[PDB]
Amino acid sequence: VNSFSGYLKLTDNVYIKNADIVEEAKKVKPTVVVNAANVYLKHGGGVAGALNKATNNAMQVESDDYIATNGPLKVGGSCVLSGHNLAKHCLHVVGPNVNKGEDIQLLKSAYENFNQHEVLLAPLLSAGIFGADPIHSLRVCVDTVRTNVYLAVFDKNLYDKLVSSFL
Ligand SMILES: O=C(NCc1c(C(=O)O)[nH]c2ccccc12)c1ccc2[nH]c(O)nc2c1
Repeated sequence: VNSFSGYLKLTDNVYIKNADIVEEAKKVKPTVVVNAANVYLKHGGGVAGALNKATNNAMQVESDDYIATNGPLKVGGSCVLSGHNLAKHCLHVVGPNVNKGEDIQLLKSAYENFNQHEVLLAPLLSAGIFGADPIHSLRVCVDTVRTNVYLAVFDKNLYDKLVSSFL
């Protein structure tokens, strides 16, 4: 038993809700919140900009030190950093950005990072300003992640479409 509430169950291990991931994280304080990161951990917009803003820019400060030490992530890769006031940990995961021409097949590799964590609160990778089809992202999620994932979908219209079209 965990503290996630109001989720619709899609499969044995995948759950979904129309919610702002920032507010969901603030209330649940999950062990892991996933950020929709880029390889530079520059948290300007989308989910990343919103999560970072909620940490009063502490996420960005920590991220800049990480990059200065380690260099950029790989597309499809991840790193574990602090969750600040939102979670114990933040798993920064880089899905391919279609608006940069990155290979969509890397979306499966991105979701594989979730399997290193028993339970996660996460957005749909490569959705929103990353330009991929969210219906496809949900399918890859369900077919790749084996650990327990609670997906927060900000837009109510998209949430309804994702549920109604789910196979
Ligand atoms: O951009 C937001 N969601 C779109 C999105 C999702 C998703 O929703 O599944 N996944 C992504 C991955 C990369 C880029 C964008 C997205 C968002 C989230 C919380 C907010 N809170 C607030 O005040 N504004 C917000 C905007």
